Amino acid sequence: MEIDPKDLTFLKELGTGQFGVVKYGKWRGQYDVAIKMIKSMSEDEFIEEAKVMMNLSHEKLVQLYGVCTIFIITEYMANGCLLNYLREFQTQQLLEMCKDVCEAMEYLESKQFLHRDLAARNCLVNDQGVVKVSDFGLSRYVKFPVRWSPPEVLMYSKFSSKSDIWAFGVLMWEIYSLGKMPYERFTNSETAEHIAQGLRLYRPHLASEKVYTIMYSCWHEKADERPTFKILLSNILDVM
Amino acid sequence: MEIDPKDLTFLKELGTGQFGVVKYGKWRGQYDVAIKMIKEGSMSEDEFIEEAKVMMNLSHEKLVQLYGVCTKQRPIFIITEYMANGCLLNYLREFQTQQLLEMCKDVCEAMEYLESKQFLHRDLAARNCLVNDQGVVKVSDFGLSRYVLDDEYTSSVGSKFPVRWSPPEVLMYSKFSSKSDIWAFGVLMWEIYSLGKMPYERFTNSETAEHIAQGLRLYRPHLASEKVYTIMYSCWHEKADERPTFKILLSNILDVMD
Ligand SMILES: CC(C)(O)c1ccc2c(c1)[nH]c1c(C(N)=O)ccc(-c3cccc(-n4cnc5ccccc5c4=O)c3F)c12
Ligand SMILES: CC(C)(O)c1ccc2c(c1)[nH]c1c(C(N)=O)ccc(-c3cccc(-n4cnc5ccccc5c4=O)c3F)c12
Repeated sequence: MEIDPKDLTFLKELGTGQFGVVKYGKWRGQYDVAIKMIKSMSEDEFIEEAKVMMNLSHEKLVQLYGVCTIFIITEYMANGCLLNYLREFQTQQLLEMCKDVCEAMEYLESKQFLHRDLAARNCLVNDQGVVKVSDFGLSRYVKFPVRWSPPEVLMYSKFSSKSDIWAFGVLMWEIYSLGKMPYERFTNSETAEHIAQGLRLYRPHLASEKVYTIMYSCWHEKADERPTFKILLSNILDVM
Repeated sequence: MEIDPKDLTFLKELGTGQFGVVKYGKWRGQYDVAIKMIKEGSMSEDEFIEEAKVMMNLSHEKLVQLYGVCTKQRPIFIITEYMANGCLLNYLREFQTQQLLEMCKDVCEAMEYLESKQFLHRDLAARNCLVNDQGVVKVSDFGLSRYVLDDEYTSSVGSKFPVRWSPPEVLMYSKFSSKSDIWAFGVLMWEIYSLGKMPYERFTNSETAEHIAQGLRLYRPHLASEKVYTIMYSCWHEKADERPTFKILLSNILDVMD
């Protein structure tokens, strides 16, 4: 659980996010790790949920290795952000990326754990091109995420497994559009108002009819009519 | 430099550019503004934000004024002076020869100012010039192309690169200078005097570079007199050093009007 900082080396800077800088390093002189040096956070509240997060273990989830309490030590993902990877592929590889994320989300759904900010910017890519979900449940300890939010979140702040489903459909669109920003011609407030009245993302060029039916199923105005991640995974597996 | 988005209203869409949708709006409930949304992923934002400090201080009556930026949330916005007659190219296509020379003068005065501040436009063309309610032409989006992430816009061989407004040193070597803006200005004068024809119509982007490499140039528009053509043609010298400066061009334009 607790890692001693004397067992970490702080090498190349990888990038900057909401909580600060993330660096590449070595743990115990041998393992590649990403060290999130938190500047910005309700730390006491995070430290209590970190045990629950340590126990979330799935091959398509970026693994938390430990904490320095502050630093969050995680699995190193050599191809960085999915959004960067998509902007810098065969249709079969794009569906595999959706599958990877869906498997991670079906696991979080099975553990009653909400991501709360699912988007391609929170997905990472390893040296083998496997996509994994990162920063799950971290936003609770902190306008642009309006573009990944269903109407019940925008109007009522009602977060559930069905609000992560909506975000997942937008993520599938981000994958199939090769990293376009969703709702390119609308501001954050306009997105919010226009999706509540029926605006949905268009079908990307690279998405087949069956692929669009799966992402579109995520955007039902009624949360109860949206599928679950078990159903989405099954549908993705049937298409490939 | 920072504008709180609570002080902006985002009204009609004007069009779409390289970075995204441009909207008309109001600032502090009273001032007309253009709000240029920068789609996330389309710009090198950190480098733009540092040059915005320099762009705030570029102030001239024939330059579309930068009023501020909204960078605390994505997508970021660039707030500028509102130009009610929109694009010069649209204005030309929808005039006495004296008014055409006055439009060249307006642009030349803005460019003489950017030249005096060592600031390169990098994408001068009638599509980047705007027209206000009084018919005054102003230069917009100066220095913004340096922050575009799409290589199709940025490389001299790219499909969206402005080859038709570029001198040979830009096309061959990516050498931008005050003299590459001078070349673009001559093409802009031709766009004005031809009433908004696309330069080198019936030439693809790569056939245009070859035409330039053979020492060929845009023909004289029939609305252009001999003296007007000598001014635009002076901008297209194969040698950058032999091209005039904007002070000289302005002086020549002022002499032709007299
Ligand atoms: C070596 C490489 C490929 O340059 C790279 C780059 C970043 C990272 C990287 C490798 N590996 C990780 C890991 C990890 N666990 O290994 C965790 C977080 C980050 C990371 C940290 C901050 C910001 C982003 N970030 C966020 N949004 C973006 C939207 C568009 C384009 C890039 C980014 C973009 O790098 C990050 F990805 C990175
Ligand atoms: C109300 C009116 C006259 O319809 C109008 C229209 C556009 C604009 C406008 C007013 N005012 C501005 C301002 C500003 N600062 O006020 C800045 C940018 C744009 C603008 C934004 C995107 C694309 C173009 N654009 C680009 N190239 C063209 C080639 C041919 C014909 C039209 C266009 C053509 O509108 C734009 F002009 C506009």
